[PDB]
Amino acid sequence: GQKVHPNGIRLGIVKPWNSTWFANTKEFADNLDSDFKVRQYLTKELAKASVSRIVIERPAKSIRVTIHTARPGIVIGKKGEDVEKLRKVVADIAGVPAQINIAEVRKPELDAKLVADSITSQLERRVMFRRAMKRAVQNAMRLGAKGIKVEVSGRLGGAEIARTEWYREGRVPLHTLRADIDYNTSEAHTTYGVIGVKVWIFKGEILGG
Amino acid sequence: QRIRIRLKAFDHRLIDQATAEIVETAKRTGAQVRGPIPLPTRKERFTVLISPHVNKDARDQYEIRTHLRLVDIVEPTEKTVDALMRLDLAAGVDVQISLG
Amino acid sequence: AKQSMKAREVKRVALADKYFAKRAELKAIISDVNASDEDRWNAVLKLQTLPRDSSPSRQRNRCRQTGRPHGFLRKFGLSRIKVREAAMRGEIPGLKKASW
Amino acid sequence: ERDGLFCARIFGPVKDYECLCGKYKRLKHRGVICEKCGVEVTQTKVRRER
Amino acid sequence: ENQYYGTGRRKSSAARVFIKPGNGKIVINQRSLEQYFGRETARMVVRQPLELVDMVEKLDLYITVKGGGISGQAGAIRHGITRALMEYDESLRSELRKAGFVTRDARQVERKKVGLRKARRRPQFSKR
RNA sequence: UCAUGUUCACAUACCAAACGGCGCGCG
RNA sequence: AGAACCUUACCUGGUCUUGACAUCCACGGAAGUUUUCAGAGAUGAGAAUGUGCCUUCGGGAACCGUGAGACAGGUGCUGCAUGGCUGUCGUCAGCUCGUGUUGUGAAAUGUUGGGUUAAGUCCCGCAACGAGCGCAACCCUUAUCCUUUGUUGCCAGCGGUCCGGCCGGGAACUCAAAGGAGACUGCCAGUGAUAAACUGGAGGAAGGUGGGGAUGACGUCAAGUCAUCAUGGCCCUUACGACCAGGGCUACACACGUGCUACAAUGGCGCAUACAAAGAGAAGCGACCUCGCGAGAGCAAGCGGACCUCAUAAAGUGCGUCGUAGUCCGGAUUGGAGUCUGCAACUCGACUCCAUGAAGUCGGAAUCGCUAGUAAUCGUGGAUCAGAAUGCCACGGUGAAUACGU
Ligand SMILES: [Mg+2]
Ligand SMILES: [Mg+2]
Ligand SMILES: [Mg+2]
Ligand SMILES: [Mg+2]
Ligand SMILES: [Mg+2]
Ligand SMILES: [Mg+2]
Ligand SMILES: [Mg+2]
Ligand SMILES: [Mg+2]
Ligand SMILES: [Mg+2]
Ligand SMILES: [Mg+2]
Ligand SMILES: [Mg+2]
Ligand SMILES: [Mg+2]
Ligand SMILES: [Mg+2]
Ligand SMILES: [Mg+2]
Ligand SMILES: [Mg+2]
Ligand SMILES: [Mg+2]
Ligand SMILES: [Mg+2]
Ligand SMILES: [Mg+2]
Ligand SMILES: [Mg+2]
Ligand SMILES: [Mg+2]
Ligand SMILES: [Mg+2]
Ligand SMILES: [Mg+2]
Ligand SMILES: [Mg+2]
Ligand SMILES: [Mg+2]
Ligand SMILES: [Mg+2]
Ligand SMILES: [Mg+2]
Ligand SMILES: [Mg+2]
Ligand SMILES: [Mg+2]
Ligand SMILES: [Mg+2]
Ligand SMILES: [Mg+2]
Ligand SMILES: [Mg+2]
Ligand SMILES: [Mg+2]
Ligand SMILES: [Mg+2]
Ligand SMILES: [Mg+2]
Ligand SMILES: [Mg+2]
Ligand SMILES: [Mg+2]
Ligand SMILES: [Mg+2]
Ligand SMILES: [Mg+2]
Ligand SMILES: [Mg+2]
Ligand SMILES: [Mg+2]
Ligand SMILES: [Mg+2]
Ligand SMILES: [Mg+2]
Ligand SMILES: [Mg+2]
Ligand SMILES: [Mg+2]
Ligand SMILES: [Mg+2]
Ligand SMILES: [Mg+2]
Ligand SMILES: [Mg+2]
Ligand SMILES: [Mg+2]
Ligand SMILES: [Mg+2]
Ligand SMILES: [Mg+2]
Ligand SMILES: [Mg+2]
Ligand SMILES: [Mg+2]
Ligand SMILES: [Mg+2]
Ligand SMILES: [Mg+2]
Ligand SMILES: [Zn+2]
Repeated sequence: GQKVHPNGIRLGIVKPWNSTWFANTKEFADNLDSDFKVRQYLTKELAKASVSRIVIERPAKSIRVTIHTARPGIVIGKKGEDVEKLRKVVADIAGVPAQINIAEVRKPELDAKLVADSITSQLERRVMFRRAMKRAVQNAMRLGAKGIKVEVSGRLGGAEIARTEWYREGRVPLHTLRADIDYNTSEAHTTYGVIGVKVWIFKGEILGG
Repeated sequence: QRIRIRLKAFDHRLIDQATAEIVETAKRTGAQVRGPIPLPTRKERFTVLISPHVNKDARDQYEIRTHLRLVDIVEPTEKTVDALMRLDLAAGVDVQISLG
Repeated sequence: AKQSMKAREVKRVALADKYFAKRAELKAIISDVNASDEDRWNAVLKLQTLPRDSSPSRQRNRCRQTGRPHGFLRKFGLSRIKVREAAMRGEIPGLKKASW
Repeated sequence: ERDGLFCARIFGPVKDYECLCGKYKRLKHRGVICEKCGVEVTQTKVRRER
Repeated sequence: ENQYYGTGRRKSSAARVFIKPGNGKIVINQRSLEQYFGRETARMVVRQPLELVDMVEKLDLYITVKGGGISGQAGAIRHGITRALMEYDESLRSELRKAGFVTRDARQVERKKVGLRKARRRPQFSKR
């Protein structure tokens, strides 16, 4: 019953775009490729620093990255040694002057991407999938999500038959376009294969737009 | 010798914000900007197959909408031209200042 | 796509970039109605001599991520599946689902 | 005003450890020279030295 | 004189009707009614409102119409004329509405749908 | 009036004010 | 969403083996350049030009070459090990939970009953009371109006005119977007359990979800995809990896699916002539003029575009002809001549011209779509793309028949 992607169905309405720049068709593909590169590099580097959302925004032949992250202190390092290194590598990849900004995620128990990452990490290091998932749901509800759903899928506990299990708490109105549903995915590369994690977090119902 | 400014953006709210800002700059700096005229939006539609392999009728139709705004300023003064040059706009809105 | 396939594509692109001026010159000579028959013949033979992968019509557009040689879209430089993934995540600015 | 008696690319940047054209604002870029205006990103302390 | 205006619209047509007292003249894009619409149905439809509200030998009409084709354009003109008449008199709303001319006919064209050969025709089906 | 359907196989389970005159005054 | 080469994964032959693609060292060399012979090419041998950016200068980094291995590589197998993505029942109205109660228990009840609704929609009842995912709404588009603004768009009223909105101008109108208003069974009468609703009518551009889209519950089919990608296991590693030229994927006794074009006069042909919408464009769209029967060629404005180009809508309308013929229907097929793209159109492109002029006279059993701007019919555009659509995705023109009923 394949469901529409909640972010993509909500862009414009309640949700913003991650990349926010204009380009004509001459420069569009190149810009997209560069963004892909920068995002890939940044994720590879800052896998341990908990990174929720890279937001690329290029004006005037210059790139401005904005890393939404749970631990700024770890992204910045002391005196900004690592941010500076990152900035320069991003600049080389793009081919323009770079500028990195860092947005601090205060509640990473409500940030879907972060939650998914945590669950996947636990799965990889062989925690009980069910336990990890339950903990994730409880924590989000405790922090004050209006609702949360978590789904894990495939070869759970190294079982020969794959199956998907999911827990829901509160309300998660997926068909409501004005519903602020944060959503993301991750993949646990276990010894028996890939295990997919999806996480929906209903923050509330935005009425402004 | 009027300065023409073409604003192009994917978001319409942003284009409105930019154009209003430009208008404010002109009207403050003493100039006769004609008006923020909305040119037509380009709805560039794309249609892709959603399945990784067969099933042809399963498809998604996306579209990018480019919004246009023509703002002309009549009589370029010193203050006006220099102000225009100084003022940098929002990143997500491509501006094109054609003098003539 | 295979690594080899991707490499082949890059090689073709590089060759095309290299030999563009020369090939254009030869073609112009061959086309030119106001030109000698012997010269034209020589030009045709020279063009044959040049490497085949210098010809732009040799290089296939492939997804810039996966290398997929079908379902390509020039504006994005990506095959349909990757375009969809990016669009849903919000990676392609301005793009969203279209209805009318 | 650039190439005047204060031009940040002649003498050095005004902001503490960050550049004038705005392109770079972190110690990682320390010692790069931009190509928007041409300033060197470095210690603003050296603006009194050069 | 007074010049009473009305915008007509139908399928993709858009008429500009300028009513003016006088003889029963119709000018559609600097052409006679018969010249422009060399069609009986079209002519009938553009006349129709005037015949209903006895002003056929009473009014000039300067028209300009853009878009659509013959039938749509005629419909648009009819709508415009009725609107203009209402502007001019405003007592005629009842007769005109009863006739059914005040209603803007909102039928346009159903878009073509992925999967479908047309708006609704699906391609021919088989079991085997 | 409507017969039939081969075998075996079902997963999950506790970043803090700056520099010069002119003065008056204190010492 | 496009196989001549490429693509390409297949075959044949020719070749390579730390490798086409990475990191790592070692040490010899700036990169790059320019040509030559042999070769189908992959390459293998040569001959020339440069031999440079930055060093605290014991050299580095950009970039080749050679040697060692660790490794690379695999469009190899398993979709019945998987993620992700998708079809499907089905845009069907359903699927559950907490607590309570009932039952030894699987379970039940809620979630049935009376009505009503497109709807588990709503009201009423009721050992249930609540909640969730679905319905609905929120989103896009279309139909009416209003405010704002007016070029590249508009021309109502003014003067001018080369009678062209073309130029002074105007901001009215169309239109262009942005923001508002509007439709809610809101008002009226009746029916109805003092109901939810239903039947009509009033106004209104729109009336009962206004039209159309997006939106696809829990799940089903060990459904589809290991060849987009990723990925567990397995397998190959002087070869199931890599490079090349040529061929194949376009074969043809035959069988089926989906289409196009027809069998004609509601038509073919000729001449004149009207009315669209939506798109695309810089290694691009290409005007004008000249040449060519034509496809096209030469020159060459413009224009990242409400400006310029693609770009002449066609069906229609008028006049003529044909007069029911295998025809002035039909265009397959083949011969000759060409054009363009392209290193290259033999296999195997598209198109043009001249010739040719098959079958086919409305299609057996059977079977499909469609309820309204729909079907039918007519053209137009786009993606992919050097070239290569009758397919796909969009756009407008004309515009029906019928629905008694289950
Ligand atoms: Mg699924
Ligand atoms: Mg879907
Ligand atoms: Mg690969
Ligand atoms: Mg090609
Ligand atoms: Mg006139
Ligand atoms: Mg089928
Ligand atoms: Mg038997
Ligand atoms: Mg049986
Ligand atoms: Mg057995
Ligand atoms: Mg081939
Ligand atoms: Mg390997
Ligand atoms: Mg492999
Ligand atoms: Mg493998
Ligand atoms: Mg399966
Ligand atoms: Mg699967
Ligand atoms: Mg299979
Ligand atoms: Mg198996
Ligand atoms: Mg219960
Ligand atoms: Mg039920
Ligand atoms: Mg029950
Ligand atoms: Mg009931
Ligand atoms: Mg409900
Ligand atoms: Mg009940
Ligand atoms: Mg709904
Ligand atoms: Mg409308
Ligand atoms: Mg006028
Ligand atoms: Mg009425
Ligand atoms: Mg009514
Ligand atoms: Mg199977
Ligand atoms: Mg595998
Ligand atoms: Mg396979
Ligand atoms: Mg293999
Ligand atoms: Mg080959
Ligand atoms: Mg071939
Ligand atoms: Mg084939
Ligand atoms: Mg059949
Ligand atoms: Mg057929
Ligand atoms: Mg047909
Ligand atoms: Mg004929
Ligand atoms: Mg015909
Ligand atoms: Mg001629
Ligand atoms: Mg355009
Ligand atoms: Mg065309
Ligand atoms: Mg005709
Ligand atoms: Mg005739
Ligand atoms: Mg016969
Ligand atoms: Mg006959
Ligand atoms: Mg028939
Ligand atoms: Mg229906
Ligand atoms: Mg058609
Ligand atoms: Mg195409
Ligand atoms: Mg093409
Ligand atoms: Mg298709
Ligand atoms: Mg149509
Ligand atoms: Zn800078």
